[PDB]
Amino acid sequence: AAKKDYYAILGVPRNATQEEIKRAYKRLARQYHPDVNKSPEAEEKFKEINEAYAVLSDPEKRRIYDTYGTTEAPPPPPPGGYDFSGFDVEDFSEFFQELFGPGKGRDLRAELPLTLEEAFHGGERVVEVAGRRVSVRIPPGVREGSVIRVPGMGGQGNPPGDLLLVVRLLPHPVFRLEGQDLYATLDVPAPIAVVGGKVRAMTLEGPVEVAVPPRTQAGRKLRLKGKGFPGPAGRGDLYLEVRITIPERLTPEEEALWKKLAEAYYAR
Amino acid sequence: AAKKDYYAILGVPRNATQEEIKRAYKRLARQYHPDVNKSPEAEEKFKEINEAYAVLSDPEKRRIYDTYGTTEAPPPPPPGGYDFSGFDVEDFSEFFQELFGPKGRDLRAELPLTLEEAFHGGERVVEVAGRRVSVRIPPGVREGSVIRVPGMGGQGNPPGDLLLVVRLLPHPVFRLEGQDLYATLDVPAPIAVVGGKVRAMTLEGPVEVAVPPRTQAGRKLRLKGKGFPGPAGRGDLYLEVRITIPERLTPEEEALWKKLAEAYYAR
Amino acid sequence: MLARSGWLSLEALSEYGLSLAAVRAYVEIGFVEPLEVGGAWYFREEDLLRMAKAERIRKDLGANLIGAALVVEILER
Amino acid sequence: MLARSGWLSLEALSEYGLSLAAVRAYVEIGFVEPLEVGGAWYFREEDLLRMAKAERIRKDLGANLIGAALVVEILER
Amino acid sequence: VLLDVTPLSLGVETKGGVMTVLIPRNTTIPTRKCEIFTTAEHNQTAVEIHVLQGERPMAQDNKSLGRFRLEGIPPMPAGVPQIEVCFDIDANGILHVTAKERSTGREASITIQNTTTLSEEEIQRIIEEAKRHAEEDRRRREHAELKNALDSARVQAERVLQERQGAPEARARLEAAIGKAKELVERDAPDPELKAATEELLKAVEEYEKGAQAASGKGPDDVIDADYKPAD
Amino acid sequence: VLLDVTPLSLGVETKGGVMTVLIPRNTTIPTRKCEIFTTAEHNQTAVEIHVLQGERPMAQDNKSLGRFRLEGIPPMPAGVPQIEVCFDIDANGILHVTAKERSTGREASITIQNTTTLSEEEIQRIIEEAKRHAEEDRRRREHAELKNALDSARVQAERVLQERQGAPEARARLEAAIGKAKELVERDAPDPELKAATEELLKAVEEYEKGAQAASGKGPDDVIDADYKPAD
Repeated sequence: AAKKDYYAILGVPRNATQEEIKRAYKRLARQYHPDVNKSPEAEEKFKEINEAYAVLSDPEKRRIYDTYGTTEAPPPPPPGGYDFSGFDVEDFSEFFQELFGPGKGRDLRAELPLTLEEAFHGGERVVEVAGRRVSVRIPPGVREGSVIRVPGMGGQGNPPGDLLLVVRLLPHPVFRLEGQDLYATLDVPAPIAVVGGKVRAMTLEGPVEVAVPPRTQAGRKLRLKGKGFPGPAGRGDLYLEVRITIPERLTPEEEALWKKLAEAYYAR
Repeated sequence: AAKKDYYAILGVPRNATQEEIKRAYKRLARQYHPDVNKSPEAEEKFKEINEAYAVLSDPEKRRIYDTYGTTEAPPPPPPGGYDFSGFDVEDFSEFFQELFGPKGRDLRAELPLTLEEAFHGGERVVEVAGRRVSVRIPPGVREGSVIRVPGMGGQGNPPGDLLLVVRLLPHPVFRLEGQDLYATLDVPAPIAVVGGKVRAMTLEGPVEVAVPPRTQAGRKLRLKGKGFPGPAGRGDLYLEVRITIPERLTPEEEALWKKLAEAYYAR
Repeated sequence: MLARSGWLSLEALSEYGLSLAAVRAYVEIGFVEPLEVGGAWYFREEDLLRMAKAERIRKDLGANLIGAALVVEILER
Repeated sequence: MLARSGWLSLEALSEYGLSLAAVRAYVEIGFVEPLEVGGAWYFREEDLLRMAKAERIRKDLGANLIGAALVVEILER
Repeated sequence: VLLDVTPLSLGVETKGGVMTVLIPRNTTIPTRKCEIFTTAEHNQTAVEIHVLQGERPMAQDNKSLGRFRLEGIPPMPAGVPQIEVCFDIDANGILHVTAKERSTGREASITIQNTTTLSEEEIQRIIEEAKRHAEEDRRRREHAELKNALDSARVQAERVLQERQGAPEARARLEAAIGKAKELVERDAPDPELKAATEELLKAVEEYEKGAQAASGKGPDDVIDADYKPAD
Repeated sequence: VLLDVTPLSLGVETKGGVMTVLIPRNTTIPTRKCEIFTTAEHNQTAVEIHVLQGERPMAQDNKSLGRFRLEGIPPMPAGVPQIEVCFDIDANGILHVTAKERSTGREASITIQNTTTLSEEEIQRIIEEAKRHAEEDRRRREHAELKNALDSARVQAERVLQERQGAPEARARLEAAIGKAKELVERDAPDPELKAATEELLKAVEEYEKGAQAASGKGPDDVIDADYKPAD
């Protein structure tokens, strides 16, 4: 669309001459170089910054190019051709496609924000790359660092690039999953440590009624085999921890039948 | 004591020539440089490195200096003096002081203390690597306090100062994060009905603590007048409660608990 | 009734042992941004400490752009 | 009856576009350890991958101690 | 090689009677030197400039030949307005003091001639008297930079306070310490008190810069005091 | 100018039938090139060397001029003894094949004279037939390099098992994969089966190198399976 401010990208005013441009590029290229910044977002910023330096090089090309945006309308191309020597201008931004046009694709790396449910199911999905269209599927049972490589669906080029869609396992609000074990707090009143009762525990399988053994001390984990978290190497069980709480709503009958063991605790 | 194997420090064999020595020192000095490496241990090893190539440089000093220990006895200094041009030599390690002898640094180190020692402070015979030192830390100390004691740092003309930062060793049952203690108060259920007393353990010791009735799990309790004193005040300790079940029971307890376990079955 | 914070002029460089030509080389590559208006260059106290670190890593090797290993180093901390 | 693991001889240098003068210089300054025994040198794969990153930083600036800008960076990883 | 080398170190007085020498001794002539100087308070529209002759750090112990005022300074928050107080010593030796402003360009130039040049007797007098008093002058320096550190704590409780309204209890702490400063600038406190106050205010701004609200653990609704003393 | 350039890319056989060229095509006269290869198992003293001629990856379709033995490898874990194999096309052109053992000096070096230099017709035949097969040759190269990945997985599972002991169940999984390799290399399985097996073995070695013993959360003394199905 309209011109993204290359001056604001570099950090120089509108009227800044060639030397300020040089001393801004030589700092950004020294910071956003892909080798010195091993991050997905660094590559596009490096491309845009060297693209900014491409049209900011010499005073004649300064006048010819950097009048774009200043002019009342983008003027027609000047005669005699251009000079883009020493620059990889074959993957410039959409603005240069708009203005002039002439341009192996890159393995576009991005992140898929996936919760426990979406990661467990996977399935068909419309992935969101920056600007263009793409849609790939996630297999059920995805884990951290999965390499979702789809040939011919990533970066634009000849040949087109592939995808590196790393899954960011979203922290489920009440589900704290570390590795393949869910440290989900299971709050339950005290009397289950006398006989052993049922609790409507919510897991990835849904709401399930869970039994407990009597005289279970607080802080104990209980294995869930057959209903854990299946994955690529098997069914990763979920070890939820028990915790003893108090009935928040008490009756006068509760006080009357509780006085005896209150005295018992007073003694022991 | 005995000559440290500078061939082991640099990473070269015993019979390595000048080339391996140079390819080693241009590698480790690029890693252990004070400018590029900000670590307390870096400066001493950097001094060892520069001292190591002070004597491993030239074939003539290879014959003279680098045969130390290879002879049956430590040979006396050769006639004609020493040639140490281009290298800083005035702060070498104990071996060179024993052999020949020729601004104090702000030696930075650590003081590993638990919560108790850090709270009380007082005198302590601190331990630098090799030399003697004994300074005290005022009570109420925390992380990041710069204990700059004049004339007590690395040997120099004039002597340097010390940079002793406290390293809080976590107490096994006292978990302190910042100025709040996440010590869990394990307590039976009946306190959430009437409100009983528990002999809790805090930094002030074993203390009887009473709780208001009908307190749910996860509640924090501020300890005012019994917290953690320091420079900015007395940091109160926010212990979190935790409800547990009595492990040892009696048949009377079972008989009494039956009629309310029935109620739990109902509601 | 004027506070003495400001910046540091080209006078303290000799005290810090930093040649003016080196400051020129650092400035034209973007290692540090001065204040030109209206006379000479001017820098902050920690701005003069960055090439002070940089001119101590020149004591072995190599060329002028050691600030590249410094910009990362301050980004390393 | 042998497995192709070994090391990298002086023929694999040309595949990565490395000038052997730079290889000799970086061996002589000690960025990478060679295998002189018994004739020419022998290197590992990531040895030619560290140099690959290090020589992409030569496309702008500067001199031969980009390992300082790399040894830190790998130590930052 | 030319004669008439400067026999005095000339600068501008700052907070607490501390010189900021803009041209030291044994410097040649002509010489045009200056730097960036800032203001003290918010919306400070005028700045006093007092040129001084001498080498002793106290402005009171110095002799002042020029004390002028600079109005027309645009109202900007303290620290941002930069004043170029530029000393030009021409071939004749007139101290052209020009108070340039980076923002707008208001100026107030004063000319102080060479009639203030002191003879070798007085040059020796001031040199040997500053050297004679140096043992207590370094004590006064440790007093003065610590007093300006107290002023720095005041201005950090001033800049940040208007840039951020922190804890009201921390605000009361800042105001009480600022009142201490007011009662201890024309009634200056001893140096141990000065250090124990400057570091106290450093910790006060450390806790004032806490960021979020009162994160007393996990942010519970309310707490209660425990009956730690034995009972029952 | 000088002539009789080497018309063939001479090299050695490797595991699984993979070509490793030591002198490439178009090597000047005279020439001498070599590279180090390694061993496979513990306590090995035997070296079979099988020189081969050709360019395509397969081995059974390539031609061998010499199959000799160099022995005496120190009894040692695999990979350390570097067996020096020099192909020397001397100023005579005669392919000297030299195998040194670096440890003691074990040497077995036989000579493959220029009698193996082919005519132009057969050079054209091999070049054009290699190009004709090339479309299936890259397919079989994906096959063969994947088999070498499986072989490296086999040697990794052997080295790790003889170097570190893991949990008995993970060890059982690794041994089952070892048996799968034993029963599906002489009887090669299709590619997707081997890809699924190799990634499964990668997962198994990932969970095999976990470090300490089995810590199930906090590592409690005992746990139970919860009857997730509805009851009561």
